[PDB]
Amino acid sequence: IETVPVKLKPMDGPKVKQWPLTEEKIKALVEICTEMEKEGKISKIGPENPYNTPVFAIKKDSTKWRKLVDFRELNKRTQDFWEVQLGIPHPAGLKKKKSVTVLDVGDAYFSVPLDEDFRKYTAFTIPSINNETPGIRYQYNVLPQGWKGSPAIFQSSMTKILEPFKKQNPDIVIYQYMDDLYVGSDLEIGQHRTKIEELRQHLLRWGLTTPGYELHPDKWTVQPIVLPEKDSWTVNDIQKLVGKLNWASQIYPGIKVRQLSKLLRGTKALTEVIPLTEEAELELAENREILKEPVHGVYYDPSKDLIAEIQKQGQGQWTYQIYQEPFKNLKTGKYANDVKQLTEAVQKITTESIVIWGKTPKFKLPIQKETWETWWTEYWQATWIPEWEFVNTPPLVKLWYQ
Amino acid sequence: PIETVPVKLKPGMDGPKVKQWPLTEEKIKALVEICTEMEKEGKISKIGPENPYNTPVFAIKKKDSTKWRKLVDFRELNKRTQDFWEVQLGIPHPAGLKKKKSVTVLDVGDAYFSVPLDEDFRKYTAFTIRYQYNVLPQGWKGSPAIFQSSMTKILEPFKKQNPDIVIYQYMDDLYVGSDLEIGQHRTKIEELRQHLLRWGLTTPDKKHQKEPPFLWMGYELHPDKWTVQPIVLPEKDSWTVNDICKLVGKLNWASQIYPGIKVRQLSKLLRGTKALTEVIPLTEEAELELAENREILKEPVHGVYYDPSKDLIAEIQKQGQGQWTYQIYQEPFKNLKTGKYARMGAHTNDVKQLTEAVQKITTESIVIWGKTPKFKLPIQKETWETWWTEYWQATWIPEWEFVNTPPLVKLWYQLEKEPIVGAETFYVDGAANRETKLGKAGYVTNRQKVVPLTNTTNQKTQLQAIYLALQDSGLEVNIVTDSQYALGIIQAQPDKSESELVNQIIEQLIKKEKVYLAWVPAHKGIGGNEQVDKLVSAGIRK
RNA sequence: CUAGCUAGCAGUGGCGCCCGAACAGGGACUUGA
Repeated sequence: IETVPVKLKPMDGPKVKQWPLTEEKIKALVEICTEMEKEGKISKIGPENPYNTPVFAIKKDSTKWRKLVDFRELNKRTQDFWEVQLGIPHPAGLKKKKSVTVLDVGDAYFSVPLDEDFRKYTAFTIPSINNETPGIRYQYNVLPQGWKGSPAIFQSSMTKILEPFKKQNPDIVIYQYMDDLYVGSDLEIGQHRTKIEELRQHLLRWGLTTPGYELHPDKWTVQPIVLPEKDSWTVNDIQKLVGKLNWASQIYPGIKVRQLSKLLRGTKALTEVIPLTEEAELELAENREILKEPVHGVYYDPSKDLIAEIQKQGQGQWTYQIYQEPFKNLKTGKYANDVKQLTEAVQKITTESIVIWGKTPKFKLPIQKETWETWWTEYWQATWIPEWEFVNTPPLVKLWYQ
Repeated sequence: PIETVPVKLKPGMDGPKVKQWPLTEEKIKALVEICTEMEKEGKISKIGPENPYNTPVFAIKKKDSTKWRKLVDFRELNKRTQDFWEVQLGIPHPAGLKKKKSVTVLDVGDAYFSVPLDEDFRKYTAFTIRYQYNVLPQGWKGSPAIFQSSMTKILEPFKKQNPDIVIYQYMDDLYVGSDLEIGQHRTKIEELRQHLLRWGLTTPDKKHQKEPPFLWMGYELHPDKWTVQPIVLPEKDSWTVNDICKLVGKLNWASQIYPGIKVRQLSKLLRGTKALTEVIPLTEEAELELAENREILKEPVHGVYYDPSKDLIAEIQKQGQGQWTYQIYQEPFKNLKTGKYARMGAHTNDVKQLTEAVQKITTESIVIWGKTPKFKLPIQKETWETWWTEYWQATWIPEWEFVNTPPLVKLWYQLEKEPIVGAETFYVDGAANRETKLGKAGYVTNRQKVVPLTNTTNQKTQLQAIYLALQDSGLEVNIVTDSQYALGIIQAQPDKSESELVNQIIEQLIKKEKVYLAWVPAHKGIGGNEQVDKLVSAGIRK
């Protein structure tokens, strides 16, 4: 081991608090931390360090209770190191594949030592129900999970160990964003699973236990904003469509209501039907054909930040939008208890964004802060944690879809 | 022989060079003797001519007037000292306590001084008059943290010896109990006393263990029950901000456990009060509120402990005026505790406040007990499901059921997601000026109206316009507007807010059985849109 | 070093008041309807 010296930006380490937990989780935390300390991965500490980092418990495919840390603040503060010193590339063929697979090798990170001057910035504590006991603090004497610097430094030995199989499977591509891994596979699903098992054995060769699961990017496309095609058109429908078109004009400059506005020159009732003239129908068909086409005049920038907006329609139907600048959408789609579906939806959207751009965007959820902070751990199943916030939404962007 | 904690100073700093204040000539001997007494015990080192530093000194005669004792202030060093982690940021609660048959408690005097200090850091104890505290001083920033950490690591082996027992520690007292007879309890207490004397602590055998209920933050910790300290109230007419603070703090300490406790009026009575001797005339509302609080307090009540085996229950009995309550019990009438949640966004509804209160109670139960019970809410399912399904957000709650305990909760009106036949179209709009504020607005039929205003904004102009329009319209109507503000506000389906304008809006809306609405742009020539724009812009646009 | 040569510390829980940091809208510079 040659621990690379970690040095935070010449900004102090975080001291965030810890939201309440449950005994059902505290028991699991204690029984896992016992072994973690027995195996020289951690050690008990006192108040000598002022720092502190959130901690929690989780529970697919098993009933175990793993854990991880919220290094969001830590990563946002120590970006430079892993962002510039030892960067990572981002291929593009993975999305053109048939199927993919995601792994998790946190155990591999749990088999390496770590510097001592940086452990103080890894203060992680567990709570005590009813404040009966002071915080049982600990320290990470090894590579932690969720810290994207650990993979940035381990990639060397990781690739050195991966050497054997990749030469035999050149068509396959690999990405190491975080504790999780990815694979490029443009072959049969059966062959995909056979090679996945082969790689699992290649990992077990060094004692790496790793028993949704897979995914397919080919089916992913943009959500075509489509208008209704009826034989009788009332006023209210035309008003809704005109509002939608005016709000969307910021995307497609080729949107006009000249032939339509004329029909509105007459302030009549709502249920009365009006025929769509050929000129009006011509302009409507032109706008429709323009919408289905993709975006023209946009791009992707890895230096700037990303946004991950979300909305809701009803009956468990949700939407999602991604963009760097306002109204510069890079992708859309569809996806259809109320918090479980939201959690899996954000997971799916972030996975899509990562396999496309290799970066985690910022989110905007339409809910209060305490409710999410409390109930997001229930159905969570991943090991990566992005940023987030909370916003109020008007009934205008909702018109992006039905 | 306990092990200390390595401690350093802030980046590139040292001890502050100061001159100790001049003092009297009668406490000096009375405090020099105290210093020599602390020295002889083997707790301080006197090395003056070496340390080039200094610290302040004080002579105090605090409560229990016996003599002028010593005090020191670290206000000049607490900031220079390197930062530390604040461990205890909360406190326990009587509601979250369990059933311990054999209860007890253990305190230690001068325990702060019963812990050594890192000799590299003991140099920063230049107590001139010089004396260098060989142990932890008083008024220190983190000393309680090291204290609790030492206590925890010392009891760790004791916990391993008898993990079945539970301990409730604190600053200096060790609240402990079990579910056995006396003999075994005293045997374990002597074992703990020996385990502690192994490191030099103190414990008598004549303290208060059954003489309780204890005196802890103003509580009554009975053996098989508990409650807050018996409280009283003044019986005069004048009310000064000092007496205010007093009674407010008292009734607040009482409200966290007692039901039917209202302070909103007395709280409102303080907004704007800044002087120190304001004899406020108690408004009739505050007078009757105090009378009712007294009546509720004229009879005592004893809280109940917690049982891990048996589950708990949550229930609410709303009182109105947008204020809420909540009761927690494991059995009928066995109320553990209660509280209050009445915080108001400018606009809000009933189910919103209900959701906020129930999620706050859930967080409280988690931080106290670590779970949530089956809630008992006075509202039927269809209302809540329709609400959270047709709302523009997501709101989830655990299992619960219905309660037939009037008053209840409901939506006093509804909106339609599709136009209706037979209704009348209403192209309405309203604007004003940033200088005159005499905006004109009204409505138009498929008959038009215009009404000037005073000191209003485009938002308020359109609001008052739709108000006056509804004042004359019939039952069914399909209206349209441009201001997303009012539309989005009405979509929340609120029944109470701050501005009385929206209150009259909803009042008039209630009577109207059916209604439809939507949004359209402005300055586009949509039916009556441009017409109303031109009609209202008269004399204010150019 | 706080108050008018004289008296002057901190923590805990609450009652509060002022400022700083975040959120949604309003008034001035630059682009489109």
